[PDB]
Amino acid sequence: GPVPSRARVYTDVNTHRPREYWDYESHVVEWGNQDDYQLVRKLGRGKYSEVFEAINITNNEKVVVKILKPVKKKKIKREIKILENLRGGPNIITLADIVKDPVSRTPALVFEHVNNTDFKQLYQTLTDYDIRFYMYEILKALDYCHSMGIMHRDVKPHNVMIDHEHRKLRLIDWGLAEFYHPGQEYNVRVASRYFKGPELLVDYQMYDYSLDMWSLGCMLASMIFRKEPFFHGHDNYDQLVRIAKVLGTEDLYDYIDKYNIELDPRFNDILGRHSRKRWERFVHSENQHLVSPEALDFLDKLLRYDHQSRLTAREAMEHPYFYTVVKD
Ligand SMILES: Cc1cc(O)c2c(c1)C(=O)c1cc(O)cc(O)c1C2=O
Ligand SMILES: [Cl-]
Ligand SMILES: [Cl-]
Repeated sequence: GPVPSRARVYTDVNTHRPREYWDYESHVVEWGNQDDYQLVRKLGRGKYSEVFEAINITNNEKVVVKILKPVKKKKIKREIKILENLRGGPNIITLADIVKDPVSRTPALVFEHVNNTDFKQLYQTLTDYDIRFYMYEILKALDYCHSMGIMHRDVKPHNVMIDHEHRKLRLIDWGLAEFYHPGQEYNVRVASRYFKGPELLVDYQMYDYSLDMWSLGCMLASMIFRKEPFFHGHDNYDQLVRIAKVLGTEDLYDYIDKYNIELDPRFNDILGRHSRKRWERFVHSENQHLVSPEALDFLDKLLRYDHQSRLTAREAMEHPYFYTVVKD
């Protein structure tokens, strides 16, 4: 059957850590005092949680409270451990506390306040300079978590929280994140549709950090071309067709052939034959100010079928695209 695959970076990071670092199931949670926090306003509800603006009365400071809808104790211990492991890293949201909600009878995670503005609200009106700035900020977070043996697996605009006033950015919702263990098969039902990598859409389970680099490419493509979403499928099948209509079918077959993967036969009446399009195709009078040779070279190196050929976060940080961005 399928050919095995392994990350080309940070391959062995968890194999060398102590069990406690990755054996999240065996994590003993440390509970604070729910009384410290007063909920103020419901901000959002997803499939797995409700998010509240709250205040910590024991210091008067604003926090964000995420009350975990019941899902699976593993997934709850998973997110908590990952957040503790990544706490303090560049541009990672900071878990401040964990308390029991008395009404829900479930864990509530308390995070340090971020402004109520996700990236999707602003990423379509940014200057060329700011797209690069904020991409580099996102890259800091991704390389950090990948270096720590963790893939986010749900990179998308809504999961990027941005304080555009203070030019600050946080990567949030680590509820789908997982520890990378070389040779391990993962669930392909992660990420939002538009941001799903081809590996997920062809049901290839032995994926890695590079999945996140595909989603980041989908965000970049959407910002520089002002097309939201860039790959707009009506379902998971058409999503791959949408990608094929840009990257071409010959490279898709080369990919699945490399990994000895067999597409769903559903694809035969739907996929057709498509050439690789040149990126200049998606440039027009309304986005040309956001497009440059460097942008297009960079995007090209992110948006590749073969998850092994994509730029890593760190390589992405080296790209000439970021040379105009002032570094701290
Ligand atoms: C509308 C909205 C506003 C937010 O501030 C957050 C979220 C949603 C959110 O989902 C979220 C998830 C999370 O894991 C950590 C957070 O700080 C958050 C958030 O902070
Ligand atoms: Cl999962
Ligand atoms: Cl990486």
